[PDB]
Amino acid sequence: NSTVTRLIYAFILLLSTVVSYIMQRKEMETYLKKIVGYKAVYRISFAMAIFFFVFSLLMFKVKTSKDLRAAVHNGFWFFKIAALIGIMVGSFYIPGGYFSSVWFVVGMIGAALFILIQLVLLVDFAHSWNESWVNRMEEGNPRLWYAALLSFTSAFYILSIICVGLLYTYYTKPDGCTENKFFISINLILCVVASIISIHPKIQEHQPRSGLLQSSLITLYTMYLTWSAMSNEPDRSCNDSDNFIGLFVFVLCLLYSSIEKEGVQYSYSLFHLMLCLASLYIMMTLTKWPAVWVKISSSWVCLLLYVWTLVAPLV
Amino acid sequence: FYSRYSWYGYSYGWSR
Repeated sequence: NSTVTRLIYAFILLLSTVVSYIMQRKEMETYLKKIVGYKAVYRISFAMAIFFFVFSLLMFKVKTSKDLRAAVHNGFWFFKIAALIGIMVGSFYIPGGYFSSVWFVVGMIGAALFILIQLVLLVDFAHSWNESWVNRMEEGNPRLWYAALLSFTSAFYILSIICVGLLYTYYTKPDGCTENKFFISINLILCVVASIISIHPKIQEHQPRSGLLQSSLITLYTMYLTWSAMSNEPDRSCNDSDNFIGLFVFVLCLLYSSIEKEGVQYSYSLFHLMLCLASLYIMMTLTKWPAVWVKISSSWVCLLLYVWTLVAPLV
Repeated sequence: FYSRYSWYGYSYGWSR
């Protein structure tokens, strides 16, 4: 029931997302002008955030399924969609201009928080994957599973190295763009440490199922984040598929995260709040130095989270 | 059992 409802909400969220994306097409521009695509997407995202936030607050402190709030959580879909459409229509009725920039800042904030929570989910996913795979290797034919892990981890490292080489070739030059070099080098050194720190005998003694596979996954994600970071730099002299890949990891993370009378198996309110932050992130992704700072800070906090998740239990 | 400090982590399958 919990998983089914979470998947329902994820599916409707993705439906709203694809709606927003299709509005942006130049074909739809003439129809909208009868009341461009960027403004329509802004309105849709604002409606998404507003209604998701109000449901989140409504489901605050859900204690039991007998409470009508949980029953609504399990149903009343017609009412949900009606509220969605109603707020969507109201979204346009707000005047634009400065409020647009206010919502732009709000969306930056939400995207930052969402990338934080998404990386938390990603590290949890990698830990679980590694644990299950190593257990299976221990039980059955050790050699086959071992070769599997080795191959996948080495392939992920290979992809990381080759993409970093592409970054060297394209986004950096000896005559300038020293900031790009600095970002590349700092990310490389931190991720290399994250790899090395996975091999500390004390760490393994405190984290029996830690391994290189999750380290490689985190490194690759970080390199992707870096590529997106300079991808959005307005300066073409220094500077789409990155955005599509971001949406793909969005879908993956949301699906995995989605994957009663006595107590709630999960915080419904915090679930709705994460959905809202996801909507805000979608807004931003569909669209200057501040963005670069946001992305690099996201990379830094990601690697900080990795170090924390590896060390804190020892503390 | 004889666990070890292998790449994938802490286990004894290779030396069970």
